[PDB]
Amino acid sequence: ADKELKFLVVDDESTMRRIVRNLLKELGFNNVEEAEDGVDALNKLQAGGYGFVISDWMMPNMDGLELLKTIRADGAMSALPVLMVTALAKKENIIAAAQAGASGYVVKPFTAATLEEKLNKIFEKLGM
Ligand code: BEF
Ligand SMILES: [Mn+2]
Repeated sequence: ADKELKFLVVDDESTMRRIVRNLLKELGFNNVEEAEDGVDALNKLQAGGYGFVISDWMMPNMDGLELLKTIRADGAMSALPVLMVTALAKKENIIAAAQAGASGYVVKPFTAATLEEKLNKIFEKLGM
């Protein structure tokens, strides 16, 4: 994918945002911004330019499922890639996110290889 693709990395824990940003950097993606919850995320998204969202689920203010649903329903960003990265591992969590339009889903804790694999699966699905 285009190494200038702009990522938004959303999680309420700075440690996990830092993991994901550093992993993206290794993969060659440096156009990366962070958000602390779904509301913060939507403010950045409204500012424009983003081409990929990686998001946690459990967050205050607006959780990641609500964030995914909002993005998918919004005519300006309905096809935005959204990779869910969450500790939630139950099949019913995975179903809810998948049905809501998740582009992919990674369970925490995850390896560097898993993130790269699941990112590439999305790129290839979307022809990026
Ligand atoms: F808080 Be996340 F869903 F890991
Ligand atoms: Mn969280």
